Amino acid sequence: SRKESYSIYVYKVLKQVHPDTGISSKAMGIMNSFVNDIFERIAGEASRLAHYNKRSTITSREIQTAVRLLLPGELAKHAVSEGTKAVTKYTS
Amino acid sequence: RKESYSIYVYKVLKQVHPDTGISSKAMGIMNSFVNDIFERIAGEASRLAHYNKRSTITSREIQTAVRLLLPGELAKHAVSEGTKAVTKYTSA
Amino acid sequence: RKVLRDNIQGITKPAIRRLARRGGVKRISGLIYEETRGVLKVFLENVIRDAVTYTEHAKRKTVTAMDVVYALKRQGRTLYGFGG
Amino acid sequence: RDNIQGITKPAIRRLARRGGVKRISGLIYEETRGVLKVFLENVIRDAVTYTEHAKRKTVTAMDVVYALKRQGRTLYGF
Amino acid sequence: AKAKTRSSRAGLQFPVGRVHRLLRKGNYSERVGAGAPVYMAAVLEYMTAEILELAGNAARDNKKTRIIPRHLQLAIRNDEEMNKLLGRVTIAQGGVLPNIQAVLLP
Amino acid sequence: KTRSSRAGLQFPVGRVHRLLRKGNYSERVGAGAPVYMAAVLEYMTAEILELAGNAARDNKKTRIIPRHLQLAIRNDEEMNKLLGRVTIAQGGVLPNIQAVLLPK
Amino acid sequence: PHRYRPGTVALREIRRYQKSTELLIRKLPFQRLVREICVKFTRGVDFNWQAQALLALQEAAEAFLVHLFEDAYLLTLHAKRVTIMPKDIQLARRIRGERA
Amino acid sequence: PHRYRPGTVALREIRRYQKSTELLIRKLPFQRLVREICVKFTRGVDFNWQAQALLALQEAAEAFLVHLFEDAYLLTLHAKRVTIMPKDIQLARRIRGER
DNA sequence: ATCAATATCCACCTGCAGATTCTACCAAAAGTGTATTTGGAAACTGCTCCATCAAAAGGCATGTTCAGCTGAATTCAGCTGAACATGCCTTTTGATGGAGCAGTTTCCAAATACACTTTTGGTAGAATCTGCAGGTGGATATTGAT
DNA sequence: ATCAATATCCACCTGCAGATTCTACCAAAAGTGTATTTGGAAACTGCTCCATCAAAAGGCATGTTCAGCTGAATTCAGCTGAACATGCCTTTTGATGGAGCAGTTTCCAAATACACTTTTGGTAGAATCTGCAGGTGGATATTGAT
Repeated sequence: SRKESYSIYVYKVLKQVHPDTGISSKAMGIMNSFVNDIFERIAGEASRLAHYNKRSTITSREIQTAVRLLLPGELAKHAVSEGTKAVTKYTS
Repeated sequence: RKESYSIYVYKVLKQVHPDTGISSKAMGIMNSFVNDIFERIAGEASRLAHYNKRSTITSREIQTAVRLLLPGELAKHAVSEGTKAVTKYTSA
Repeated sequence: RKVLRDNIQGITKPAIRRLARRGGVKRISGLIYEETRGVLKVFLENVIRDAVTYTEHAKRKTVTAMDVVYALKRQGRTLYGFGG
Repeated sequence: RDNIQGITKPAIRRLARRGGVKRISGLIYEETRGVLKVFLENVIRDAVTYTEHAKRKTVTAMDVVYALKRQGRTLYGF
Repeated sequence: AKAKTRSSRAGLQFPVGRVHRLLRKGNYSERVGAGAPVYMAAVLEYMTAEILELAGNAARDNKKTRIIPRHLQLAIRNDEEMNKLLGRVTIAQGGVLPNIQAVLLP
Repeated sequence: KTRSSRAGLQFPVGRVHRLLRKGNYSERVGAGAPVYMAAVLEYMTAEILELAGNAARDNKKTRIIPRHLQLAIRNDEEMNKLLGRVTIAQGGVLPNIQAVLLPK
Repeated sequence: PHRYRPGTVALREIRRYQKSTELLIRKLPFQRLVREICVKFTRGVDFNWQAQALLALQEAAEAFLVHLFEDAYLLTLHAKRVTIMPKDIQLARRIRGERA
Repeated sequence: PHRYRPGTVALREIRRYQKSTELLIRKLPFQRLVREICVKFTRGVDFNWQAQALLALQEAAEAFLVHLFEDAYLLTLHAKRVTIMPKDIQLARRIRGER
């Protein structure tokens, strides 16, 4: 039956940054590959971080360090800024 | 309280070169090597089990992980030895 | 009138020149086409070996796109656009 | 003096000799210091990132091995 | 009491719950903390936003309203960081950057 | 009565099982998997110590040192390919001077 | 009779094919090669190929060849030549790590 | 008075240093460079370094420089030169993927 | 060739620092038995999707000829980089002081997992909508000849 | 330079294939209460590493001279590209059978969880091995002037 993807969320963000702009299905496929790739890279690094320090929990501290090791430069600064803001606004 | 593969490396060393020793730095190299080989095989087996939506890593995933990560003759020998060890273990 | 007996010869000279043009190559030696076929064959042999291994581990007999994507991944190449 | 200049001509020539280089241009040494600086910057940034995740103030050999691992280099012996 | 998504309370579009599941399901660690999927979802949303901004810009430069893989490829390789991050990534039907080296020119 | 004993191996089948369960690879670890893994680890260790000892003897030394391991790796086609991105601390390089470089 | 100088058509083709994304190898010869190579590994039992699997492999293969051409040609210019030769491709392969 | 032809000693040195495994940059300048780079990156926090961390970093940096020299020198020979030059290193780096 | 100059090879030697062996007692993993839970194979099964066969039809590949352009080969002069000597200066070695910083145990609050149903939100077709592919033409730009 | 030939650029158009919108049912996220864990705080070791201070100790910086290497210049035979002419090979909808692949059940061999007795592998000392470095001398080997 079902195959889930990030299509709906990619589309919401797309309409947020280019409202009159659409996207083809092939472009949507490479966007799903990209989102799965970033997630696997971050989660893999977070898993390794937690393992090195003999902890069994992946927390936002591990996600944030994983971002800082895997993303280049300014992308990393923005990404940790946005994640930090999300966790702050979520606690409420 | 800090474990390694030294004892086992030395056992195998004495089986294949009985008159031969090994300095502590070369033993460190050997320990890194075994952790690297283990990490590679286990990683590929983990991914194989994920791709097929199975939750168990069996010797079948190990054997496929070997056939994907080792080159040629090393894989041929390695699968022979793994098959023989597991068969001989099955016989109690 | 000459007829094909090796499939790699189906990779024709003009196809290889189109690839080389996409790579910005301006002048091509005539020895390039068989060198390129050799390189391509080796690339295909490795990737297909790995993809078929992924197939036979899944107890399947149809190579899927994900088999190929996983094979490329295991050769250090990430292919986007076929996880659908 | 400058700290990068402590990596001297003869050292860089010994490295090139291990690399089988028979003749060296006089411009090579400043290029090599540039390259070595870039390499050390990346490896040290990541190693300190790993240390500082562990709430330590001593970067270990394992931090450095992990840094090299995350840029594709596997170091044996630590 | 009525329910609001974790994405609602974090201020995001990406599915916090689904991300949390993907963290539990992927065998990364025995336990996953509460903020980890919030943080992960935010990063994914940001990355998606950045790549869609660059890809949309390429779409406009080629007088198109629809993003196609070609625009995603141009977005990647024209951006220093995006190019470094996705250096080993092939975009099916993406082509290459128009690039002729100076020597080749008449 | 060890699992290694009735597996016929020197490498510790139990410890491999523990490192597989504790390493976050999968929720369940089968029975034959750690046996097979230990068998491979032993075989791989075996071939590499065999080659490295041979190099130690070629230098008429009795003790394996990192140099002998480096020579073992880079002189063997398949090992060298498998450990291609691996650095051996104080291993040095293979003696190799290009032909164009030697006089006359 | 009008006829272009050697290299003018070459430059025009470079611009042409760098603006496009189409696959440059014909589908059928490539897939026939693929299935022939595949039959070697299987001992002669035969596997089917999803259409998407074949076009995924062709995308990857063509991207690989184009990028190898980019690197090799850098080496060509480095030898102060303009014609790609097999040694340029072999040397690029060795430096990438593929036959190092 | 005895004098070797240019290239004879250089070949002798290639053989010497390809036979050896010692670190070839002297320890203290290298470690001073690393501590300078690290203090620069921590933006004023100062970390200490296990002896083994400094020696691991030096083993890796030297293996990296040696292999960069091998590759770049392949490019040198390809240009039918014998003198390694900066453009050889720059091109080798562009082709490996390091930029 | 001849020989002189210099370097490297090879056989010794014997301590000393590093490797090996040994004794130990100990948590600590590994093994065992048992009491359950479960994941995954076997057995259909409906149903896509993959293979194949049709043979036209145009879209490309192939082969030849000829112009002109390149890679290879050769020479040579200026100058860059190698070789070699000295002397001092930065590094290496060894101990030393002690500050700070890892590493170990041990409580407990806080954070996470678990298990029970409640609500949706996301997916999958089906029904609407529309941007772009492929074809055409005119204008611009580029090229080649003189 | 002009002047002609040719190609590429760029916008038009319309119908349809692909995109977007729309509708509904259930996997799955959310809620609440509850029942394990954990990772952290606090607290005394001990390393470990940073700073220092000598003096021994080799290695780096500096200078001089010339070999021979790089970059420039020149030639030419063969090779590669451009252009054109045929003929084949890949493309292209359709059709059909069916292979093989998801989707569902049903359990049962296999894995997990818990609470037990034992065996092993790691550490700290220590005794006891040896291998190899470093130093010496003399035997071949390599290089270079002639």
